[PDB]
Amino acid sequence: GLDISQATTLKATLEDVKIDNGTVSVDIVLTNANGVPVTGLEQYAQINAIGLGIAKLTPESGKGYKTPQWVSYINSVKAADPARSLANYSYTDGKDSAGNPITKEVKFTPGDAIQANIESSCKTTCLTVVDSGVYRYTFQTNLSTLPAIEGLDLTYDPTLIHRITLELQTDGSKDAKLVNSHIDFLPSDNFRVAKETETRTVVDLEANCIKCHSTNYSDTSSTAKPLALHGGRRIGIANCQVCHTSYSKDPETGSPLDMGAMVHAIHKGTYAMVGYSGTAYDFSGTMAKAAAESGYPQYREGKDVSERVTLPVSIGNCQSCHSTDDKGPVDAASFKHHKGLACASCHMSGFNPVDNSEWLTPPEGQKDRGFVGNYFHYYATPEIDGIPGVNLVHVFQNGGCASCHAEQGEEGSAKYHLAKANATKLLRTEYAYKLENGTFDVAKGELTFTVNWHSDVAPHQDPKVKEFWVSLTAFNGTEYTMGPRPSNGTLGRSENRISVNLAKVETNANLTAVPNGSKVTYTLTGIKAVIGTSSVPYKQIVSIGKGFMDGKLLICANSAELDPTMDAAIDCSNTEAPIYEVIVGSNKASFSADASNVTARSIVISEAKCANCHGEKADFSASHALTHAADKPDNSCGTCHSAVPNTAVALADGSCVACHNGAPAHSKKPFERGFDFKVMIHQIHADTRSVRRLTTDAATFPENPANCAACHDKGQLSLATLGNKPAFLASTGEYSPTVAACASCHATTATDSAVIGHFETNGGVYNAAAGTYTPGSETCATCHGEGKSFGVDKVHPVKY
Ligand code: HEC
Ligand code: HEC
Ligand code: HEC
Ligand code: HEC
Ligand code: HEC
Ligand code: HEC
Ligand code: HEC
Ligand code: HEC
Ligand code: HEC
Ligand code: HEC
Ligand code: HEC
Ligand SMILES: O=C(O)CN(CC(=O)O)CC(=O)O
Ligand SMILES: O=C(O)CN(CC(=O)O)CC(=O)O
Ligand SMILES: O=C(O)CN(CC(=O)O)CC(=O)O
Ligand SMILES: O=C(O)CN(CC(=O)O)CC(=O)O
Ligand SMILES: [Ca+2]
Ligand SMILES: [Fe+3]
Ligand SMILES: [Fe+3]
Ligand SMILES: [Fe+3]
Ligand SMILES: [Fe+3]
Ligand SMILES: [Mg+2]
Ligand SMILES: [Mg+2]
Ligand SMILES: [O]
Ligand SMILES: [O]
Repeated sequence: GLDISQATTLKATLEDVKIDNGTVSVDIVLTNANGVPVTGLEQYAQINAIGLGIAKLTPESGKGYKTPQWVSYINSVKAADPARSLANYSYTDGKDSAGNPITKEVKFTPGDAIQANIESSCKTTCLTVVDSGVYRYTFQTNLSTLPAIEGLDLTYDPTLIHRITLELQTDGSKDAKLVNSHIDFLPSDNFRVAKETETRTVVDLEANCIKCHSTNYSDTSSTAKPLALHGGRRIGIANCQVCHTSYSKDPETGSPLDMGAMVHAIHKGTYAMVGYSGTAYDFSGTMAKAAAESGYPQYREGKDVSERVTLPVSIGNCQSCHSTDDKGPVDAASFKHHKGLACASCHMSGFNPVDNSEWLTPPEGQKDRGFVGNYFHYYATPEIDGIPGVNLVHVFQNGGCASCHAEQGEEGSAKYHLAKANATKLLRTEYAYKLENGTFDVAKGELTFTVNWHSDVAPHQDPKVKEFWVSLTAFNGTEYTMGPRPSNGTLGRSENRISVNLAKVETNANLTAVPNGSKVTYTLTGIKAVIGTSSVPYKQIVSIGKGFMDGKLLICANSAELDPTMDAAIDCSNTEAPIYEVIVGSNKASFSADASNVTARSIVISEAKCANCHGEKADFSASHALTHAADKPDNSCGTCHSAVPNTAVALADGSCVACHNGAPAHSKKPFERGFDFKVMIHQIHADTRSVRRLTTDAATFPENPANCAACHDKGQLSLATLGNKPAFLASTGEYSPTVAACASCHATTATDSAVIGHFETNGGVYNAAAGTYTPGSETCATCHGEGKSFGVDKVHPVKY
């Protein structure tokens, strides 16, 4: 075999478990990546950790099925550190309806607490070499001799599935010589290995977490952000689960460490605890807020972390983390079954049994169901719930018990949790439509196009259709340009874009609709512009005469319809029922003088990649809430500013770039918060945007932003034609296209004149007077295109 001092990689497998009079040993088969046995561990002077944990999977019971939970045999009661036992605080946030400031309160329950843990300190003392690269670890901890801990049943039970975990790290290695392994087994059947269906998994790193998280553990770059915890040494889910048990808490706050409770609260932006070395980790951002507003001496800028997690899906999007397609963990359906801490971790944010001790007692003549039970059964309200508007007590009283208490194979609360997502899918499928190409008679000012609609009840005849926008945008074959803001026009107030609501034919004097069974042919008139040096409505649509048409249909759905065999679509004017909107996009059709295709804009990012984090078909109307958000997109300022809706759907086909391009109209922003699509999206996700319109909180991007493959596919960054695009004209000056693309991270201001000179040396312009750059001048591609001398794929920590 090979000496560990010379091994560049380690792998480790666990086997041959023995437990005898409470004495636990296990074999660690140590190899290199190539499978060569690695010798010399037991004497190696560069070992950072050898940590071995052991746990049993214990059953739970109550009404319905409850999933089994892990109990570590190794635990201890931690005292709180008094100086780091967090005080309660309050902070201002918004205003009530009368215009007075709302105060919010954050409350903690410091006090001693149990923490599960592993055996860490023994290391090589506990090892005996049994073979080449085979080391027997014999725990120092005896199962017969565990100190009693009040409330915990530590009794050894061979009939229960057990787990042992290993964390092994040498040479300070982030990856190559880091291992997390585990083995699950049934001691009472001769310590055989557990079947997938016998043990507890629930989530799987690959099926459930990597859609957002980097696992590039060896990432050496400055912006590295891999999902490795506790100094870098813990990376495997199975390892977390042995410490992060239902009964473990942080003594300094009272916060739960239970895996589900902690993970739900982190991604909801409510979790706060004090960790190693007394560092406070506040995932809400509110601690720093209160410090700045009121004073909060326990928050120490630069040491404690107080940042609001910005999750790119709703916290209600369970399928982001829990598999429903039977390609995840075999016990993925665990998320359908009630578990106090899990249910509480969203619905009871900020509540605890001290500050809300009333809930410890059920109402006169009701059964006591515990703190969380009583909340769900008795005390919850829409005003106080961790999910505003949710009415659990209404479900308890009116929805029957099976709404939350599920037998195996039933849906429980998933019936409610998945209802809008499921109906949304069905409705998109049922109302799917196609836009055929438009014929634009430009002298006549008239656009004709046919929609292939799902039925012979047309959009304007279907009261379940809220609106049906079709937007057309001029495209000159090179790149979209929004252009100056004109005076208002009948159809819109943009040079390059018109949005028309087809659901309102009868009241629109410019629109006529002619049904032919399921096909509806529309004719839009009044598309006329005097073409001059002046900005006028439809100026580009008229001078270019061709471009693309995109559909955004809004269907009203019934939030009270929970049964997927029923029709979830509902009359938009209905008053009984809470209604939500389902968005249905379309193909991107062309319009042109004869309705022939307009060659597609180049695709330079991947739709499926933005969906990894944002979910499929993410809507960004709410991103348009700052400025003139209530103006409709067929009406003056709303043409560009609307959030009701924003009229774009797809992310990677240029629909956003129709506006977000090199030529923002007016009230322009400077480069460091620029409007142009690549520049805006780079800056948001790299945290180089000087100001975000709708929040003071930087995005918490869960990948490395310098991992270009997070959004770009291999081949999309040749940069071959990029220099032929028009410059981005920001408030102060213009930036050539490759310069804008790169400087959106590398130079959002002229702070390093060397980097700015590099641009200018090689045909680029940076914050130059308008008109300076000539398309074709940038020579960037020759060195920075993928695969070149300094190719973007070579200089950046990419993971294709
Ligand atoms: C066209 C105007 C461009 C633009 C926009 C950029 N380059 Fe280059 N580049 C080259 C070399 C050898 C380096 C140094 C590499 C290293 O030190 O590891 C660079 C550097 C850059 C950067 C990074 C700057 C920073 O420190 O932030 C950026 C953003 C960049 N370049 C952009 C090589 C070349 C060329 C070789 C002939 C060509 C041509 C270009 N670069 C052109 C451009
Ligand atoms: C969600 C809105 C619920 C509804 C509807 C019902 N129950 Fe429930 N119950 C719920 C929670 C979140 C808890 C706490 C579980 C925990 O681990 O703390 C409970 C608790 C109970 C219990 C205790 C036993 C258990 O299964 O944990 C019982 C016996 C119980 N609830 C009964 C019950 C009945 C009879 C219901 C219909 C009348 C009912 N629950 C509805 C959540 C919800
Ligand atoms: C996008 C929808 C995500 C999915 C799916 C998962 N996580 Fe996540 N996580 C996400 C964000 C935006 C953040 C904050 C930014 C960051 O990466 O730090 C997090 C954070 C965490 C953390 C805290 C990391 C740290 O700051 O200490 C943990 C421990 C974590 N996420 C775990 C986790 C697990 C186990 C997931 C699969 C079940 C998972 N995340 C999915 C976004 C997203
Ligand atoms: C026991 C050896 C642990 C294993 C394995 C993992 N975690 Fe852990 N974690 C553990 C404890 C006892 C604590 C609280 C410490 C305290 O001072 O009270 C934590 C804390 C966290 C946190 C909060 C942030 C922090 O303190 O760094 C997170 C986000 C967390 N743990 C995540 C986590 C993950 C995802 C793990 C598997 C890869 C994991 N931990 C393993 C104990 C242990
Ligand atoms: C990633 C950020 C998550 C999203 C979004 C949701 N869940 Fe989750 N959940 C997540 C993890 C990592 C865990 C812990 C797994 C473990 O080892 O303990 C859970 C757990 C739950 C549970 C408990 C399951 C059990 O212990 O058997 C429940 C009941 C649960 N989750 C429900 C749930 C719902 C309904 C969600 C959408 C509204 C949801 N989770 C989102 C990670 C994440
Ligand atoms: C965050 C990850 C959640 C966890 C964990 C649990 N719930 Fe939940 N719940 C969540 C959201 C975002 C919503 C609203 C869903 C919607 O479409 O708007 C809900 C809703 C419910 C409901 C229905 C409430 C109502 O219609 O008024 C119930 C009955 C419910 N949740 C119960 C419940 C149970 C019992 C949980 C543990 C299994 C649980 N939730 C966890 C978010 C999250
Ligand atoms: C996970 C690694 C992501 C990938 C891949 C993509 N996005 Fe993203 N985005 C992510 C986070 C954590 C956030 C912060 C969310 C918040 O609520 O603040 C964002 C934000 C955006 C935004 C801004 C939304 C807003 O400020 O109104 C946009 C427009 C956006 N993301 C778009 C987008 C596109 C087009 C992507 C593929 C090219 C893409 N994102 C990928 C996380 C991640
Ligand atoms: C013109 C009809 C637009 C299209 C199509 C899209 N956006 Fe937009 N966006 C537009 C304007 C006029 C504004 C200014 C602010 C306002 O409230 O009107 C914006 C702004 C954004 C932002 C702001 C981000 C920030 O500055 O930090 C985001 C995140 C955003 N837009 C995203 C976005 C996406 C993802 C689009 C395609 C789905 C999209 N916009 C299209 C005008 C228009
Ligand atoms: C598209 C042709 C536009 C129409 C019509 C109107 N506005 Fe606009 N506005 C537009 C853009 C692209 C931007 C952002 C510029 C950038 O470089 O980021 C704006 C900005 C504003 C602002 C500043 C606040 C902001 O969100 O940046 C205001 C106050 C504003 N716009 C107002 C406004 C009014 C009153 C309009 C009708 C009279 C109007 N806009 C139309 C693009 C377009
Ligand atoms: C998602 C959060 C992204 C990350 C990570 C990176 N880029 Fe990107 N890029 C992103 C968007 C949404 C766009 C505009 C897409 C469109 O349809 O126009 C871009 C564009 C580019 C470009 C211009 C490519 C071209 O038009 O020929 C370049 C040169 C570019 N991006 C470079 C790049 C690099 C080197 C990255 C890793 C360090 C990288 N991007 C990350 C979104 C995202
Ligand atoms: C944010 C999404 C980025 C964009 C877009 C581009 N780059 Fe980048 N780059 C970024 C980071 C965070 C780093 C540091 C990575 C590290 O290893 O620590 C880099 C690095 C470079 C380098 C290496 C030389 C250096 O100056 O560090 C080069 C040569 C480089 N980047 C080039 C470059 C070009 C030409 C871009 C436009 C096509 C570009 N980058 C975009 C982040 C981001
Ligand atoms: O396909 C589904 O059933 C669910 N969708 C929505 C959609 O396709 O409209 C997201 C997804 O596939 O994860
Ligand atoms: O459903 C499809 O056929 C393809 N998808 C993504 C996917 O599910 O992988 C795009 C979408 O549904 O919008
Ligand atoms: O286009 C305009 O309306 C003129 N501008 C440019 C800009 O809005 O950034 C400033 C102005 O109103 O005089
Ligand atoms: O452009 C507008 O319509 C309003 N203005 C000033 C103005 O030019 O009158 C503020 C702004 O654009 O930020
Ligand atoms: Ca602590
Ligand atoms: Fe889908
Ligand atoms: Fe799909
Ligand atoms: Fe102006
Ligand atoms: Fe103005
Ligand atoms: Mg009409
Ligand atoms: Mg707006
Ligand atoms: O899908
Ligand atoms: O403006």
